[PDB]
Amino acid sequence: LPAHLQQTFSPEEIQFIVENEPIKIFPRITWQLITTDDKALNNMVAMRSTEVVLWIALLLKQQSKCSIVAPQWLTTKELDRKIQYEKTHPDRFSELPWNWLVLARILFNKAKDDFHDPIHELRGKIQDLREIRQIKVLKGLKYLNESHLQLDNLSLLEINELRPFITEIMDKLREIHTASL
Amino acid sequence: ISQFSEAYNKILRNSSSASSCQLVIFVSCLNIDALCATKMLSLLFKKQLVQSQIVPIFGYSELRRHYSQLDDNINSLLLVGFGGVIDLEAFLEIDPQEQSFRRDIYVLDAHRPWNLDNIFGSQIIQCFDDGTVDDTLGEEKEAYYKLLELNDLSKRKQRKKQIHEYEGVLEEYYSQGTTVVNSISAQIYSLLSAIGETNLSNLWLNILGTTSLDIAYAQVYNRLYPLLQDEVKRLTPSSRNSVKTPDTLTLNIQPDYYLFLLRHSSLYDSFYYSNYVNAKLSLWNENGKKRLHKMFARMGIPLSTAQETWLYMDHSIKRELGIIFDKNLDRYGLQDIIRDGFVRTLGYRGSISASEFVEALTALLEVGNSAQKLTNLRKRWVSNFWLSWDALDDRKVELLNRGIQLAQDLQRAIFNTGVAILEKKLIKHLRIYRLCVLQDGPDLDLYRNPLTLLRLGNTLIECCAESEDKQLLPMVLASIDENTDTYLVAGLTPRYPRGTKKPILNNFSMAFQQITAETDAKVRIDNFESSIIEIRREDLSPFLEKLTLSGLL
Amino acid sequence: VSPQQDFSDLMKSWKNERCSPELLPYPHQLMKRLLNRISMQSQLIENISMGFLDMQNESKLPLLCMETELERLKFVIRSYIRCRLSKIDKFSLYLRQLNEDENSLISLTDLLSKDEIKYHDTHSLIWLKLVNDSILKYMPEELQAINDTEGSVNMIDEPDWNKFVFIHVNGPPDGENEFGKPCYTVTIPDLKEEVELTIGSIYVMRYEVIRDLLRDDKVAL
Amino acid sequence: NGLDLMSSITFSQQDTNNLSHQEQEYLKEYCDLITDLKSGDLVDIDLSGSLVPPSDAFIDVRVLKDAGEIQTEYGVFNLIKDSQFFVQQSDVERLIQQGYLQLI
Repeated sequence: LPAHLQQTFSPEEIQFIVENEPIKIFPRITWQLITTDDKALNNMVAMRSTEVVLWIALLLKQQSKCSIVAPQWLTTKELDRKIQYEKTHPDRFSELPWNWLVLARILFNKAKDDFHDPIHELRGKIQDLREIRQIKVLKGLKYLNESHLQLDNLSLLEINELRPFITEIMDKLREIHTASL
Repeated sequence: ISQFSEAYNKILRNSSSASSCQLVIFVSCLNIDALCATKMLSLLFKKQLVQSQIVPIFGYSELRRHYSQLDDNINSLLLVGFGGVIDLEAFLEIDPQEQSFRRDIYVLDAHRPWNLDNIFGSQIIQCFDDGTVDDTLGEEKEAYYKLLELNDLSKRKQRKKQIHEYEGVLEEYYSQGTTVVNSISAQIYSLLSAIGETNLSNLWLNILGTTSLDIAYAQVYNRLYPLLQDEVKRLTPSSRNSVKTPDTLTLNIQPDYYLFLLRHSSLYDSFYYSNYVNAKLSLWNENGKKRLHKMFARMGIPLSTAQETWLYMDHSIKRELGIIFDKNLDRYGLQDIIRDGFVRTLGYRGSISASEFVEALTALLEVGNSAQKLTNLRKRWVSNFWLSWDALDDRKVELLNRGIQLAQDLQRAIFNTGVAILEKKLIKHLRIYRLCVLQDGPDLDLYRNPLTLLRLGNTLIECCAESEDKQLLPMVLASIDENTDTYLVAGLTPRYPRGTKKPILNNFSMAFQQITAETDAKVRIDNFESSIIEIRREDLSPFLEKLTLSGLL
Repeated sequence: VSPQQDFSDLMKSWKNERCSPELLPYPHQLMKRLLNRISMQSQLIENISMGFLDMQNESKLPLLCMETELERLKFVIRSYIRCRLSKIDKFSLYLRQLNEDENSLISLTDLLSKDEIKYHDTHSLIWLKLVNDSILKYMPEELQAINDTEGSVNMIDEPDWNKFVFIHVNGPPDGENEFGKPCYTVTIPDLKEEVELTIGSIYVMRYEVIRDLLRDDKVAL
Repeated sequence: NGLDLMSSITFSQQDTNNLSHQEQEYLKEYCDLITDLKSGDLVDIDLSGSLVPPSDAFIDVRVLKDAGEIQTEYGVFNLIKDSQFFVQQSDVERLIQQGYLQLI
């Protein structure tokens, strides 16, 4: 009996999910281990980038034995083209990593000192792109009908927050209408 | 007696295992230095992710309950601030188990002199004596290699005469005052820099450690500023602000003041409760209280503006805060106020003076929280320890302020009652030394804690002597509420007015042990510190008479 | 057949499970090779952890890594089955009516786990036994049977195939079902005209219209 | 349930006798029912716990007036009021449900 939530995912569970996405790293180190699902790696070379899963990068970052790379889409100069492209298409939600909220929480807790110009900038940027996008969702949510919605490109977290609401009142709405014919 | 890095690699090799680990680091006890030390220690362990137990010990007698009860798999032990005085080899016993002994108890202490049985005869230590007193210290060196293992009648008489010859000079040693050489924290940082960690909050832990004790002397600390300031120079958040910026945003040098709570309290209340200024200006006196206002008349600072909280005072007064004091304070003899201090700014929250933070933690330790009652109380202090431990963390500031709203109140208590004493002139000059007892007072609940009486005792020994000719004489205090006449009595040390020639080596430690060894009348060394003991009102008076004579100083 | 793929399919199954209004087939072919695999590595790590102490008069990292990993994947399936058992708790009756009927596929050894089947029958049994000595004594003659009257109803519910589920469309293109303009799939709702479906965009609809896409794993949930 | 080493169903469910015995028979039969699921895996579970995913993976537990030491499994954590153990998520899951541990 899962109790909470249960129909929607838990906010934590979507991080539990996203940490399964691989991203590049800069190992300080120069057994085996096969583990199960990793496939990697031959002993990591210091000052050499390589591709590994996230939860291990985070794990090895707590010990500061590795320096995570910043994603090419996580930058303020990069985000600028994205909010510029977002203000100008009030309908569509543009192009999203789909994890961007949760990577934006996770990579800022520890890895923060690795980013170039992380301070007081990107958080200001993504807290914004997580603003106009949210209100655009609430103003795109007036057009609700059964059964269709284009939620286009939308974050996993954004999906998860509003899920019970939409997929509940769709189940009051479509419920009268299917049944009245 | 070892390299810090190498003692570290030892505590590494005996540590990590299946199951992990096991080590219990003992944080002890009520001294803020302990926190300062063991927090950067614990963070260092978390770095290599080495499992640990951490115990809040209060009583020295209490340690026996722990070490004798729960130990199973623990091959490497660590202890803090205990054992420098009384040896645990006899106290715990040990009983050697399995050379290359399985368990290594590290003992970190700032207290001197070390116990004789400790450093020589390696069993449980692995001593931390390094590097402060190395020394020699040839007096302890000849104490053993001679003693151990030690016509024929003249050679026997010669031998015995030599034995007593060493025993006399040896008796000079280990009978002596307990005085901290250097803050244990500093050394943990010396151990830490060899491993290569420069971490900022770590360094702040060092600053906290050093500034834990400036309330009481320095003594070497006056020369510790190089060893800190250089480190503050070994790093920097940004070459120039770049206001603020919201992150790093770190500690910096500012003209800080022994003045009390300048930043988190109203200015006037900040002079009026400050400890150094209580003294020179005679603030317990109504006639002297005015002299403060004359200070403000000299500064041109409104009385109404002095009453207002420091966050909100006008900007002009802030920019002139470092000048006006130079223009004026010099005239009142208050010229020693301005230190070069350390202040860490969290930015949009505020800033915090190195010292004031320590006032917050101390504040936390006593408040904001027949043997069953004392155990339960000491227990309440044990819980309260963690309430104080948490405030060190950066991520929770919300409770740190709960400390400060207390730190103010305590003074408002302490000062008040402190004045309640000087009105009755309760000081007994006696002959050999100064002595006092509080027979009655408001809210003795605050005075239960050793450290509360350390600070009241401190403002009082500071008040009585400016100096104030003549003869700085150590002070004695006593208080009672409940627990059936426990009458806690703490030893104290004299305060020189910033011109300090000698350490002076508190002698109450010895004078108390002489009485425990005489009639031992309800005398209890149960508190971890040699200066502070317990007594009963039945036996306190004969104890006071036996305290008066024979005077060891 | 690769470990990573079995895992991706495990995650896929887990999400598809917590999303959908109803129960899904029990995937034994995989879940059993993982239930063997973890029994292997959990023994292996304790063996290497115990052999490690022999070289001791180094680096705990691959052991810590490994162990954390095993905590994560031993969490995953435990969420899975702890969820399915709940949906069995809700659908016990429906499943019973699904079992008594011939068509189409009953519980068997497939639709439920060889472990789950026990949970089902025993729970069902002790439940009926509870309500039996509690409120049916005192037993209505028409209400002797737990099943449709009909109305209302009962249970029956809830094989609800119309409920909404967020769906994200993914799968290999041949360049099967792609009719343009962007891509697969149909759709053809009964009540409405096709949208139809675009692959780079998540589209919320009923579970019933998409159940076949779900079977093919051409759309994630 | 409750949880290590369950090891028996006791002191739980403050309703106790106030709740009907007819339900309690169902209940004891039900936890007896789940003991078999515990006995199939072999996973292992460890199922009753860890509804919330491990991170990462070591935590800090602050004692909450518990005695102690009752930590026999794996190792003798030697429970001691006013003592925090820098212990892995493993035994934390099991011991937090009882009421010993407090801050994760």
